[PDB]
Parts: sequence; structure tokens; C-alpha cells
Amino acid sequence: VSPPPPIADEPLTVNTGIYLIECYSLDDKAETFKVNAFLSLSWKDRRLAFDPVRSGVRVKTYEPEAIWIPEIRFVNVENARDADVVDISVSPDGTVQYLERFSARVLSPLDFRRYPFDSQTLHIYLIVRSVDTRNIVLAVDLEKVGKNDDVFLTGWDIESFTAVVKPANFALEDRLESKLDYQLRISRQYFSYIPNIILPMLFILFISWTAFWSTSYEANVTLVVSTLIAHIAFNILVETNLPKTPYMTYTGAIIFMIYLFYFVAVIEVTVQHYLKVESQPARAASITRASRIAFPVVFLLANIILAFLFF
Amino acid sequence: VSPPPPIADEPLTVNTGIYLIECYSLDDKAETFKVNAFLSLSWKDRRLAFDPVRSGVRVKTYEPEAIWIPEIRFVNVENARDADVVDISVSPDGTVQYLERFSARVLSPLDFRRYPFDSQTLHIYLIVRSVDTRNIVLAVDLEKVGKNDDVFLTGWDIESFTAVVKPANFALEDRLESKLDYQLRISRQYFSYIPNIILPMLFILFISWTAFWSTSYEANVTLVVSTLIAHIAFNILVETNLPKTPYMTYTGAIIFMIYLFYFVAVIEVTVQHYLKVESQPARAASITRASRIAFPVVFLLANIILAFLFF
Amino acid sequence: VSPPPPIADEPLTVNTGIYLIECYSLDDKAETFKVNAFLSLSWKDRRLAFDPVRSGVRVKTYEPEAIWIPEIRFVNVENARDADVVDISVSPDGTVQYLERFSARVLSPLDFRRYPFDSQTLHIYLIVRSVDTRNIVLAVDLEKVGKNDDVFLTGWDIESFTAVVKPANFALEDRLESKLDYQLRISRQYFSYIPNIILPMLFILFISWTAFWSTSYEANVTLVVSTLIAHIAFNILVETNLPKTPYMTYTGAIIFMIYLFYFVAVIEVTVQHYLKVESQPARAASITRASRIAFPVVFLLANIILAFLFF
Amino acid sequence: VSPPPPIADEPLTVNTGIYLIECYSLDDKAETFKVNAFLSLSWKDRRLAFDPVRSGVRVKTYEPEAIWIPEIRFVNVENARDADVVDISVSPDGTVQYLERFSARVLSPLDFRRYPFDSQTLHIYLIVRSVDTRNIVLAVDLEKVGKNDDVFLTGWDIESFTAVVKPANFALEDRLESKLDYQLRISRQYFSYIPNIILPMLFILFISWTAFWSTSYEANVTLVVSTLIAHIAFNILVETNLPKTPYMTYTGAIIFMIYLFYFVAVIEVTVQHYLKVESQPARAASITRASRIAFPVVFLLANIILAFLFF
Amino acid sequence: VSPPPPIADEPLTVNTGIYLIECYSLDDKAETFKVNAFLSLSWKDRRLAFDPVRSGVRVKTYEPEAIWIPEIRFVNVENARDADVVDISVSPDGTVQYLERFSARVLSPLDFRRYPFDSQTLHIYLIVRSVDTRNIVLAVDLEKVGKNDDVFLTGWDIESFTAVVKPANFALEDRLESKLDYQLRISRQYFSYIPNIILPMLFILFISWTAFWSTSYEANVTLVVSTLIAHIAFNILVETNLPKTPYMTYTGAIIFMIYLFYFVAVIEVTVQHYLKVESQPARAASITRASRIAFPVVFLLANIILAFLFF
Ligand SMILES: CCCCCCCCCCCCO[C@@H]1O[C@H](CO)[C@@H](O[C@H]2O[C@H](CO)[C@@H](O)[C@H](O)[C@H]2O)[C@H](O)[C@H]1O
Ligand SMILES: CC(C)c1cccc(C(C)C)c1O
Ligand SMILES: CC(C)c1cccc(C(C)C)c1O
Ligand SMILES: CC(C)c1cccc(C(C)C)c1O
Ligand SMILES: CC(C)c1cccc(C(C)C)c1O
Ligand SMILES: CC(C)c1cccc(C(C)C)c1O
Repeated sequence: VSPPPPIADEPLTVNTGIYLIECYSLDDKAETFKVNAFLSLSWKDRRLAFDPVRSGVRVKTYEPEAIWIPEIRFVNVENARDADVVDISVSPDGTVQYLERFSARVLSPLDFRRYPFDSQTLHIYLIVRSVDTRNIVLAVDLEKVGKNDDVFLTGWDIESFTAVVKPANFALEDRLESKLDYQLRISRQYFSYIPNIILPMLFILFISWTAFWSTSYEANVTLVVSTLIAHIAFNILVETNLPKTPYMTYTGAIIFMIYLFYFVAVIEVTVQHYLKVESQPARAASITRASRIAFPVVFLLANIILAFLFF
Repeated sequence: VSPPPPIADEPLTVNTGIYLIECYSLDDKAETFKVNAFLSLSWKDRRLAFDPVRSGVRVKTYEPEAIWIPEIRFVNVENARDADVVDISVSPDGTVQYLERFSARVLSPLDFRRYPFDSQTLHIYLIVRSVDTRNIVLAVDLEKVGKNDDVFLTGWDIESFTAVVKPANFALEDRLESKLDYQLRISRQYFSYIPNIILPMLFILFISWTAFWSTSYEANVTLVVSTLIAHIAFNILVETNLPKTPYMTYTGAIIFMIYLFYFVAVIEVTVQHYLKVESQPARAASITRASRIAFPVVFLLANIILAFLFF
Repeated sequence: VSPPPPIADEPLTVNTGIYLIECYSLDDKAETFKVNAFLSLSWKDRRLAFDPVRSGVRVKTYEPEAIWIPEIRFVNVENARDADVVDISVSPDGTVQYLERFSARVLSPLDFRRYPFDSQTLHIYLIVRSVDTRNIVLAVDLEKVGKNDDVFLTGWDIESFTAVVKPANFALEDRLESKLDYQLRISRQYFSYIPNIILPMLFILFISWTAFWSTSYEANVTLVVSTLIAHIAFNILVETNLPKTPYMTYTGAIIFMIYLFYFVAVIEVTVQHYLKVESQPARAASITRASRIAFPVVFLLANIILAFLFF
Repeated sequence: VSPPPPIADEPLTVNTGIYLIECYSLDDKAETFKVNAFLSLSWKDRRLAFDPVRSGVRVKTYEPEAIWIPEIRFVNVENARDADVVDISVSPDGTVQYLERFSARVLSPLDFRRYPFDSQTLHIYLIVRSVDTRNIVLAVDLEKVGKNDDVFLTGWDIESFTAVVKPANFALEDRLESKLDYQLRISRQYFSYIPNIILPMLFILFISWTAFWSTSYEANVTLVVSTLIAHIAFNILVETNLPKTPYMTYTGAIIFMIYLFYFVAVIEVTVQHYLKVESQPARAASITRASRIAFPVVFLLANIILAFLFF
Repeated sequence: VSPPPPIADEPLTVNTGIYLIECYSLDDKAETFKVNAFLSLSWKDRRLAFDPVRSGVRVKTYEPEAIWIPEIRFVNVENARDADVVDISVSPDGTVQYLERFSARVLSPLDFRRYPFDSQTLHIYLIVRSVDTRNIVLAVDLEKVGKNDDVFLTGWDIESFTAVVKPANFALEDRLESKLDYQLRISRQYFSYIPNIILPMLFILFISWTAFWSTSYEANVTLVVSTLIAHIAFNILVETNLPKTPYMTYTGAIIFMIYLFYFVAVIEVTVQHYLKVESQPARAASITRASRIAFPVVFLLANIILAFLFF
């Protein structure tokens, strides 16, 4: 067993195809996802060709070890895929049709900039390293690229599974490498974030603003501080579900901005009390009266600015 | 070793049967469950048929590698099942009786809409890809589908383990695929949710309503804010045990609605104090007096509406 | 390699023995435990008979694949046991003495009703399915059932490791199955629960009762609410360490009952303040005075009732 | 392949040696540690002996399967070690020199009594079961017992890696077993516990004692209750990092004792207020004044007593 | 298969090269990282040499088992690497060119002193043990040491992947061991720590200092205690993400220092109230007025001192 030789001096074309059976475990923190799919391989090996009329058989079967099979590997995997050879069929002209069922944990980075309203493009990079006797080149058989209807990825919507038809051929350690890009397009199901994180977070912030309709320093301190602690809880909960990004995310920005509002509300609450003690409740009253309008307006304005910058 | 050829031009019928030995690890967040069961396979291979007379044995035992065995796979599995061939028996007419003991992590989505009062239908999809020489079709031998009496799935009740007798035959990459649906019907044991999450959650909310029988703003702010923090704790605890659904769940709805009650109670508490400071305790008194009846009534009404919409 | 044949028409007796080397990872939530032990098997295969004269050796040593070995499996395991064949010895008569060292994660349900003062009976079910040529029956060789003295299972006391001598023989999918029950009796080391969960929990509850010697509504609200939050913390901590049971557990009952005490204390605290504001401190004083006695008495009575019902 | 026969009737001496390459993952809760080391084995097999002069080769190398190798196993392991045979060398006299590189998860109990100022002795028990033809006995070749200089075990100091030279020979299931004890002496790096758990815990307790210089019941209730909640947090954090011991640990004792101080401080705070309301501030003043001295003195005394009892 | 013999009496040089394909899972607590890379090996084996003319081939391909391949192992790995032989090529002079693709979990300690502004040098130690017939020495072929452009390690910046050309040759258990050091230089992406941990932590501290512009003991106690609890939360969050170091880290120092500020602020708050009750508000006023300047100044000074000592 060694590579099929060239008729002229052409490279060996191995036609590929990935058909997704299962999608699961998209881990945001790890930036990984699990896949269960069919891997299809097709190439011509003339040494295997036969007569259809004389052989009586139109197709011949082979056990993996019996024939030369190209070493196709995945670039972005944690460990080498778990493969089960489903079938090897050889047609009269020496065209081989290989099929395996595999499962792998794919490493594909995610862009957290618009979280939880983000969309992603997951990648599966197929690769083949050229042998000394000949160069191996990959290609996409669009007929054998797909996914089953039931393929569901929890908390995400599956847009498309396509392959970039033109392989990226390059030199690596003094030998040719032919690389293919299979792309899984998904978009996050943001629904649940609204009643679980967004609205609770806004409610606790609005509750803090009731201190603008109270002259009790002791009650205000409780209002602002308490809600600030609940905000820290939400911040912590949110940051545990996400990886540490070198860029600012949409959620990150909002969560951060909100801290400034709690800080300024504390200052206001302190100022109001200070003036009151200092026997000037009229300045204190106008500062509070302003804040009543200022706080929601600046909050609403700031959010528009951020949504603009982010979307 | 290659498929048994057709007498006429009929497809090969493989008679299946799953007998559950163990059920465990139903992970709600992951929407997976672990299973340990017997897989039974039966098909006719005439090339193996014999005369009971001349041979002097009414059965024939084989090692897996010695005979042709159909490639039965599970659709909804994380990784290929762990199988141990228990026995392979051949009857005089060439009827093969295959038995294996397997364990697998099955991916089956759950409908969280009625959580924790929900019921589920877990699936085990058996599949067979047809060969070039012939088409393979699956069938259910009802005699070999079951579960042992001891099969317990922690915090769930096992209703039934049945199989949809008629397979779903379809084309996949120009070959025939025959798919069978084994269904495990279960219903959640909601008991524990009552004293652990439900009642504590209601108690903390009722405690918040004592602020309707108090004129102390400072005590009221403490009552409502404190309990709101305890509610956030319960919300967080609940949401960590569940996956992110694109739909509203029953518990989700309740938890969410309750936030509105805390928000409105804060408003009431603020209003009462504001009026009192503004030297009009009679308006404040009537608002408070109404709230004492309004809050429980609207809570009880809202819950009826929700239970109705959900069940 | 196929079963040894009967002299008369007797079933094959495979003697068994489990000798525990290691016990670890008793997971309460999962209701699983890990075991590392010796599995001993002994059956007569006359086909292996030999003359020590003609063969030199008094006992013959065989490699697993060389001889017929009965397929012994465990019923209540997650996955097939990790086995290492330690020795296979055949005496001249053909008596086979098989020894393997295995490790497995055993699934055995637990009765949480008396937690953390509960005792358990863990099971290891050995099984053998009968072949077509002959019936296989299991037996216990009491001489080969044990555990080493060092066998420690963290936070549990090991009472006994015994086997139910009489196997449970039954039909399963048209063949005989011989099942054996090995029983590991253990009892929980409740010590640590006293200073870690019990006493802290009682202290925080007693602290709440100081509100019965205070006329300050604002301090009382803080006392009762604060401690209630600390109780929720303990409840959550406790419930994370346990699986969701369809029955009430001893700890569960106590934790639940305590909520009622916090609820009633809030009511009392509210009533006392209401009456005081309403210019009737004498009724308030007598209600408080009774509560000081009522609360500890009813708590102590309720606990006796519960301990009675549970033990 | 079968055991080398005795010259006289002596047992087979297997010389052992463990050389630690990597030490990691000391899990306190699980009472396990991971090891990566060389396992050296040496015995005499006269059947393999040769002429030094006539052969012209000083030593001869073999493949595992070619020769008889004793079955050395570890007693206290989770699962059977991952071994790679590095080399097998036979000298002229028939002395076999075996070397393998292994990795295993060792189960070794820990004494938490002096945590986090404790020291431990981790064990690796080598074992060999005697064959029918002859008895196998283990020995330590001190020349081949060691560890590399870089061997670091995070948050622990490695004192020594030694072996108890005299094996423990005993009967187990009617055959001789020769057991060796390799001991890894380590001591915990307590440094970090000081600024992370100890000092914060003491600071929150001291903060609680400021209530002895305050006449405000409402502020005191806040001071004592708040800090008590922070103490519960530390207790919980500490207990999550440790297994449930049937004995009292040093930290456990301290954490527990501190609860009593919070309880008594609440009593004091209640008493002071009660007396003040009851128009007797002079008794209240002297009780508070005493507490100011009593609390730190009894704390300091109690700690000395405990440190004494524990070290 | 045995080592290629020396022409003179030279040691065998094995040229090495590591080309990183993937980098992931840098676990700070565990001090481990996962790698996926190509391992290249090249040595001269004269026994494999051939005349290009009588062969009609420029190269010769071999299956691992067919030829002698040196046993290269990694020193700092958890378990033996997962390797797939990609290719084995032999040039006419008997120069062997070996290529494998591997994945391993590398144990490499980290210096937490400047966290989260730290940089690290991860190591991959290649090792070879010398055989009896001859000594094996490792060498770096700089042409075959690299990483692909896509190599990303989440939350870290990859500076360089280089190899220390000169191997460290030494004796280990009477055999010569040749060790090579491959170094991955990385630096932490500190960005996210600023809005997630740093700024929130500073804000809660500044909020505590508003008590210097308040005469209300009850509000102050709330301000300082509340924020202290939020600080404990951040401390706990930070310490869970890091391993226990025997040295003080930069973050560790800051977190610790901040506790002292909370403690002193409580003292101030206590003193101010004490004096006020004791009818001397002028001393109290000047102490408070000083603190307003003292606290930020000493905080700013302390930080400069620390940043100096650490960077
Ligand atoms: C697997 C990981 C699991 C991680 C689990 C993490 C759990 C987090 C614990 C949350 C801490 C709650 O924080 C707590 O909330 C209440 C809100 O009523 C605050 O308290 C506020 O009102 C109370 C009650 O009147 C006062 O005692 C208090 O002084 C005041 O500041 C407490 O001061 C605060 O300490
Ligand atoms: C969590 C984060 C994404 C967020 C929080 C609160 C409010 C908003 C907008 C939609 C107003 C928001 O986008
Ligand atoms: C958790 C959620 C399911 C829930 C909480 C509180 C009350 C109710 C009804 C039964 C009143 C409820 O269904
Ligand atoms: C945790 C639970 C088991 C419990 C809590 C508090 C008190 C008691 C009895 C022993 C009084 C108790 O059994
Ligand atoms: C955590 C536990 C070990 C502890 C806490 C606080 C104080 C001390 C002594 C050293 C005073 C202590 O040993
Ligand atoms: C977390 C720790 C690294 C830290 C916290 C707060 C402030 C600072 C400096 C940059 C002022 C800091 O370095």
C-alpha cells in the first residue's frame, strides 16, 4: 500500500464532504463545540480499476487495511477524531468511495462583541499532507456536504453549513498541505437573557432611583448599596458564563456603565444629606429634583450611544 | 464476509430489540441521559443455513468476525456506543440471533414549558445504511423490547419503553437509510421542588407584604429589598439547573412575574413615604390599605391565568 | 472455544468471589460508588484435563484467549468494568481457577430518609447468561468473599461485605440468567454535620428570637430577615449535596419547618409594631412575652415529633 | 512463558524502585494525588543466562512478550496504571533489568487535624501475588528510588521520597502476597491562608466588637449580624475545600468557636438595649465596659488552649 | 529491530522539531496547558541505505514497526502523548525523516507575582534514554521548530516559540538521558480585569469613603460593612481563579491592603460616633475632616509603593 501514481504529472484530487448528524456542547468559555458527522472521501486509484462486463459485479468492496486511503486530518480539533469506517466502495474505473462516521471536539473562536445578540461562524478545517511520490489536493463535492433536519444546537439557531470550495494550498515543513474550510453559521437565541438577566438588572437599577423621592439618608444608603450588591451578583453571574476577552463586549459595556450610575447615585445621596445637615435643604431639594430627570435621561441616552457603537 | 444475497429482490429485514438494564444521568442542562441495555439483532443469512440431521446440532455459535453482521448505529449519541457481544446463534434455516450489551450517552431534547411539572419522551434512534449489493430495512420484534423492573431514573418516573414499529426509510447520500424510534416516557418527580424552591420563594414574597402593615419607610425598604435579594438567589439557583430555552417556561414566568410584584411594592413603599413627608397621611393610608388586598388578589389571579395558559 | 459439555445433564456451576481492595467516591447526588476489587471465578472444564507426568507441570497456566471463560458481567454498572487477568490456573481434573482485578462505578440507590444519620446497603450484582449448549449457574465461595482491613470509604463506616449465597435464576429474552447479590453495608459518619451545618443553623435561628426582647421594629426586621437569608444559604448548601427525593428526608423536614418559624416570627414582629403604633403596647407586650416561651417550646416539641416520626 | 524455577527452594526476589518524574493534583476532598514516575524491576531468570565471552555481547535486549515478567500492581490506585515499557535488559548471569514509565491516580488518606498547618505521608503500595510454581517476594533497590529535583506539588513542600525496605508478606485467598510501602512526605504551604482566610476572618470578628463602643442597638444589630454573615461565607468556603472528617480539625474548631463569640455578642447587644429601654443604663454600661475586655481576653485565651490541644 | 551501530564510536544524533498547530486550555489553578503539534524526528540508520539506481526510487516509505525509531518522550506531561504517525521517509544514505502529530497536557509552573499583568514561559521538555549498544543525543533542527499563524491561546498573547539548541545530558538510573527545552513565551491579556475586577473593587471602596461626609453612625456602619462584604466577594472570586502560592502576588497584596482600609474606616466611624455621644463633636469633626484627605492619600501612596515593589 502506497499512493496511486499519476497518469501525467497531476496531483491527486481527494473529494471531500461533511454531513452533520449531531451538534452539541457549544461551550462559550472554552470556545469549543462537539460534532457527530459523516466524512466522505473520493479519489481515483487506477491500480484498483476492473471490467464491469467480465466481472459481473458493478461495484467492489474493501476493508480499510486492504487499500491506500489518504490521511485526512482536522486542523482545529482537541484530539484526533473518533472514526468508524462505514463503507469503502470501488467503481470499475478505480474511483474509490470512502465513508466514515466521526465525532470530534472542535476549537473555534467566538466574537463576543455583540453578546448575547451575537452570531458566529464555526469552522471545521480538513487537511491533507502531500506524500513524496505525489501531491494530494482537496476538493469539495457539494452533493456530500450537508446536515440532518433534526440538528439542533441548544440555545443557538443553525443558519447554514457550507464549504469554501477553493482549498488553501501552502508549504509546511518542506511539503505541500491542502486545507479546506467547512463553515457552520449560527446565531444566539437571546430570548431568555431578557427575563433572566436584562429586566432583573434594570429593575434593581430603577429601584435604586427611588432614593430621588426620599429625604431619609439611612433608607437611601440601604436602597443604593443593596441594589449595587445585587448588580455585582449579576455581573459575576454574567462573567462566569463568558471567557476573558481583550475587547469590550456589548454586555460588558452596559454592566460597566451601570456601576458609574450607582457611584453617582451614592454621591448624590451623600450630597443631599450633607446639605440637609448643613441647614440648606433648598439646594439639596433642587439637586434631587434634577437627578429625578437627569438619571433616566442620561441612562437612556448612554444606551442609545452604546447600541449605536455596537450594532 | 459480504451481505446475504436476495432470494427474489427483497430488502434485508433486521429485527431489532432494546432491553433497558440501567437508566441514569438525565442532565437537564445538557439534554442528555445515560443508558445501559441489551441490543438484539435478527436477520436471515441463507449462506449459513444447515441440515440439523447431518450436523448433529440444532444451533450454530459464531464469533463476530466469522460472519456478516449488519452495521446498526444510534443516531442521537455523543460517541459510538460501548458494546460487548454477548452471543451469536444460527438456527437451521440460517436465522441469525445476535445479542450485545451496550452503554451510551443519548442526546434527546426536552420540553421545559411545564417545568418542574413536565413529562418527557426520550428517544433512541436505531439506524442502518443499505449496502451496494442490497437494501437493509429495520423492524421491531416486540418480544425483545423491554426494561427490567429495577430500572430507576433518579427524580423521574418511568411510564413506558416502547418502539414505533414502522421505520422511517429515507435517502442519505444516494443510499437507503432505515431508522427506528425507541421511546422512553418519563415524568418528573416534582415533590421536592415544593419544600425546596416553591414554598421558600412564596414565604419570602409574603414577608415582603408585611410592609403594607408598617409606616416605617426605613423598615419597609429593608423588608422589600432584602426579600428581593433572596428572590434573586432563588432565580439564579433555578436558572443554573436549566438550559437556556427560546420559549417561556412555567417556573420562568412565575419567577419573572414575582419581580414585578417586588418592583410595585417598592413603588408603593416610596409613594406612602413621599405622601407622609408631604403631610398627607390619609392618601398614603388608603393606598396602603388597598395594597393589603390588591397585592394578594392580583397575585392569586395572575397565578390562575398562568396555570391556565401553561396546563 | 465453546462451553464444556455436561457429564449427565447438569448446569455449569461457576463459583464466584469478590474481595474489595479499594472503596471510594460514594457520590450522594449520583447514587454511585467506585470499587477496586478481585473477581474470582472457578468452574470445571474437563476438556483441559492433563497428566502432570506427561506434561511436567502440576498446574497449567493459560492466557484468556486460549481457553473458554464464562461471560460474567455486572448488572448495576455505568460502563463495563476495567479488568486485568491476574492468573488462570487449571488443575489436572480440569478445574479452572480464574482471578482478575477490576475497578467499576456501581449504581446503587440510597435511602435519604434519615440523612445525615442514615445507613446504606450498597449492591454489586454479578450475572451470567446461559448458552444454547448449556445452562450456567452462579454460586458463592464464601472463602473468596471479603475486603482488606485498610478499606476506608471517606465519611462512611464499613459494617459488612457479604454475599446472598442463593442466586436469583430467571428468564430473560428466551434464555436463563443466574444473578448474585454482593452487599456492602455502610453507615454515614454524621459527626461533621453537627459543627458545620446543625449548630450554625440553630445559632442563627436563636439569634432571630432575640427580637422577642426588643421593641425596635427596625432592628427586629433586620434580625429576622438577616438570619432568614443565612438560613436560605444553609438550605441551598444542603440541597446541592443531595439528590432530589420524591419523599421527605429528616434534614429536609427540619430545614422546611424552620422556614415556618421565621415566617411566624415576622408576623409577631409586624403585629407587635402595629399594636405599638396603634397606641396599645400592653397587648403587644403580652404577645411578645408569650412568644419568648412559645417559640422555643413549640420548636423543641416539633423536633421531638419529627425525630419520633423519622427514627 | 512461565516463572523461572528455583535453584534450591528459594522465593523469587523482585527488586523494585520508583523514581518520581511528576507530582501533581493533590485533591484534599478526594484524598488523591497524581504521579508520573519510572518503575524499575529486577529479578534473576537463569533460563535467559548466556556466555559473556562466546556471545561477544555484554547484555541482551528483549520485547515484553518474549520473556516472563512478574505481575507488579499498585494497591491504592483508582484504575490500573498507564505503563510504557522503556527497556528490558538481560545480563550474562540471567539478571533481568526492566524499566517502565507510568502515571497513576493514587488514593492516600490525609490527616486534616492540623489543617492548614498539617504535614502528610502519601503512600504508593507495590504488590506481587505468588504463582503456583513459586513464591514471589519484593525488595527495595535503594539505588533506584528517588525523584527529580524539579518535582513540585503545588501548595505543598516535598520533604522525602523513601521506601520501607522490609515487605509485608501475607496470605490472601490461599496465595502469598508481598507488599512494599513507598512514602512521599509532604508539608502544606500555609502562607496564603494567612492573608486569604485567617486575617479577613479575624478582621470581620474585630469589626463585630466595635458594638462594645456603641449605644445604638440598631447599628449594633447591623454590625454583629452582617459580620456573622461574612463568617458563614468563610466557613462555607473553607468546608467546600475539605472532606467531611469524623474528627475535629484545627480550622474547624476555630471556625466553630467564633460562632459562639457572635452568639454571645448578640446576647450582650440585646441585654444592653433591654436594660437601656428598662431605664437602667448603668448596669448596661458596666456589662458593655466588661465585654470590651472580656471578649478579646477570652478569645486570646481560647486560641492558646486550642493551639495547645492541637500542636 | 535494534539501534543503528556507530561507524566510529559516536553517539546517535536525533534531530528534533516541534511545530504548534493548536494551543488551548491554559489552566491557571492547575498550571497546565494543552497543545496539538507536529513532532519531527531525524537520525541516520545506515542499515536502511540504498542505491537509487537499482531501486528506481529517490525515497523509501516505512511502517513504524518495520524500522528502529528512537523512544522520544515528554518529561512534563500528565499522561503519555496521543500520537499519530503522519509519515516515515528514508533517503538513499539511510537518513530517516519521521513525522507525527501529537496532543498533550503539559505541566508548566507559572509565576503569579505580577498577576494579572504577568508574562510566562511555558516549557515542553523532549527526552531520550540511551540504549546499551549506544548513546542517543538530541539536537534542534531550527528549520522544523515553529507554530502556525492562527495559534491563539485564549486570554494570552503568544510572543515566541523557540528551542534551547544545546541539550542537557545527564545520568538517570545508570543510563544517559538527553533532554531538550522548547519554550513558549506568552503574556496575559489584562484588559478585562480592569472593568471586571479592578474598577468595581475601587468603586466599592470609594463608596465606603462617603462615610467621611456623614454624621449618621447607622448609615456609616451600613456603608462600610456592606462594601466590605462586596470586597470579600471579589477576594473570593479572585482566589478561586488562582492557585495557592507560597509568595505574595500583586493582586493578593492589593486585595489584602484594602481590608486594612475597611478596618481603619470602621475604627474612624466608631470613634466619630463615640465622641459625638460623649458630647465632643469638635474632636470628631476634625478626625473626620482629616480622614477625608488621609484615606485617599495613604491609599494612593500605598499603591505607588506596591507597584514599585512589584514591577
Ligand atoms: C459553585 C459556586 C457557588 C457560589 C455561591 C455564591 C453565593 C453568594 C452569597 C450572597 C451574599 C448576600 O449578601 C447579603 O444580602 C443582604 C440583602 O438583604 C444584605 O444586607 C442589607 O440588608 C440586611 C438585612 O437588613 C442587613 O443585615 C445588612 O447589613 C444590609 O447591608 C447583606 O448585608 C448582604 O451581606
Ligand atoms: C445585559 C445587557 C446586554 C443589557 C442590560 C440591560 C439593558 C440592555 C438594553 C437592551 C436596554 C442591555 O443590552
Ligand atoms: C417555581 C414555580 C413553579 C412556582 C413558584 C411559586 C408558586 C407556584 C404556584 C404552584 C402557586 C409555582 O408554580
Ligand atoms: C440538619 C438537621 C439534621 C437538623 C438541624 C438542626 C437541629 C437538628 C436536631 C438534632 C435538633 C437537626 O436534626
Ligand atoms: C483558619 C484557622 C486556622 C484560624 C483562624 C483565625 C485565627 C487563627 C489563629 C492563628 C489565631 C487560626 O488558626
Ligand atoms: C486587582 C489588583 C490587580 C488591583 C485592584 C485595584 C487597583 C489596582 C491599581 C492598578 C490601582 C490594582 O492593581
